[PDB]
Amino acid sequence: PMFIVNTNVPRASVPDGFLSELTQQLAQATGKPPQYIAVHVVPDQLMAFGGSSEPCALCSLHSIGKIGGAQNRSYSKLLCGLLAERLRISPDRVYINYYDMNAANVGWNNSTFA
Amino acid sequence: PMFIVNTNVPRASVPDGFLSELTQQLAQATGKPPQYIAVHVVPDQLMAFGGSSEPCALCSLHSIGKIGGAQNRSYSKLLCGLLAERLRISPDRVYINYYDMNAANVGWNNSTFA
Amino acid sequence: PMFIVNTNVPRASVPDGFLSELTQQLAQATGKPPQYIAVHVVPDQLMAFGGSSEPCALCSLHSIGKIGGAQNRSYSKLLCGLLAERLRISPDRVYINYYDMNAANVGWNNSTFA
Ligand SMILES: Oc1ccc(-c2cn3ccccc3n2)cc1O
Repeated sequence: PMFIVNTNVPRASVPDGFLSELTQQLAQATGKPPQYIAVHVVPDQLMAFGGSSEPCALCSLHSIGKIGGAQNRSYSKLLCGLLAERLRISPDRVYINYYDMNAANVGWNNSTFA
Repeated sequence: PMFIVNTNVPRASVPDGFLSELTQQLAQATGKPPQYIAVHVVPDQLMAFGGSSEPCALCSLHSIGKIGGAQNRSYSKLLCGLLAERLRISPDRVYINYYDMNAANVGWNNSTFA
Repeated sequence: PMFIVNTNVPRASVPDGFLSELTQQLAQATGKPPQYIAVHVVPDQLMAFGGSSEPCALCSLHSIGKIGGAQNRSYSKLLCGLLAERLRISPDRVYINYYDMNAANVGWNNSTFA
């Protein structure tokens, strides 16, 4: 799986250990090994959410399966929880787009997962 | 809805007021309240279009519904118009990818929009 | 087509001509004219792959058609080869998400391709 956070929070506000925490918790949440989890955090962005520029996050989570109604609500509770606790971003200023990828449309190691 | 613009245009060429203007213009174009509109602008990017490093933009619009043939032609006119006028980007050097998101696959405030 | 690479490799290790090589190679691989091909490289990112911060890349390729099982395998071989060769990223630390876009959902030059 792959998780990306884009935020206007400054780099210095991203605490040490954040990428590893995301890796571990997404491994636990998706049931997939931490070796297959990729994470990417992009601070200092020029962004607005609802017309204002208080801390906000625009995120995506791509996974081959493990995407669905109940699971996505659980992921959202998890990820908003981490973004509030670690980056001080209110959960109501976070969007997370979820993508159920087909294995044939994910490239890795010179091939795909098909 | 969520609008993201990635561009090689420099940061100082992004007019003050651009995020607010995109917000308001999108709220009106999509029929959704400005409070649900998120906008993100990423200047100074290493990018090319058609092999050329002349000014260009790669963008995305995600919305839960309000995405389709007619609407997307109208959004494309609106957004290219804005990019030409405010960032001096020629419409023919702009890609905008539209995504009609299912509400179950958009996380917000510890849950999803489902 | 549109190809984006996000990577933790520094700006300096991206070699001159990289964007142009990506454009020409994608022209051929996709059988699409190079004048329509957009490429974007984002270095110096804060990312991890399998919990490790060794060189990695998260990428996407979008296209109206020409996306499928065998084609995506051949794109991944090509693209992973380029990232290994030019940025010294191990193919097994690369993900490439492929998106087959509907012509109605791609905006260009004040309209769409529907
Ligand atoms: O004949 C074609 C010409 C251009 C694209 C194409 C589709 N795209 C979708 C997003 C970004 C770039 C992009 N290029 C697809 C085609 O089949």
